[PDB]
Amino acid sequence: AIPTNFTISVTTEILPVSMTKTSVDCTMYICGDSTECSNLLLQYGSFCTQ
Amino acid sequence: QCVNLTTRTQLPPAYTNSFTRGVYYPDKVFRSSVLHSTQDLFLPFF
Ligand SMILES: *[C@@H]1O[C@H](CO)[C@@H](O)[C@H](O)[C@H]1NC(C)=O
Repeated sequence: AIPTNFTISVTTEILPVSMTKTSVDCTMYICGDSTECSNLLLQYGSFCTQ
Repeated sequence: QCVNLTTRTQLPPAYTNSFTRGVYYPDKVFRSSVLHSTQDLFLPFF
């Protein structure tokens, strides 16, 4: 079976390229605005540096 | 027994800048080759 005609088909495909960049502040997330809590968070500072 | 001082020539209080002065060892533990973070009563820089 040999074709005797043709069609020019345009297909659309979508690909995600990136996602929303995000940043997090340990101090104001965990220890919202209290100094007493933020002092206790210093010993865990390494974790946030991760 | 005390006596006041009378020959006084006073001016307003002069101010100067603390160039990263006033730091003290926060504890009596030997630490070497390390970056240590501490929160305490410190003289703020400048
Ligand atoms: C001068 O000395 C007396 C006591 O020695 C004291 O009572 C007085 O307050 C002094 N003068 C001033 C202005 O303080």
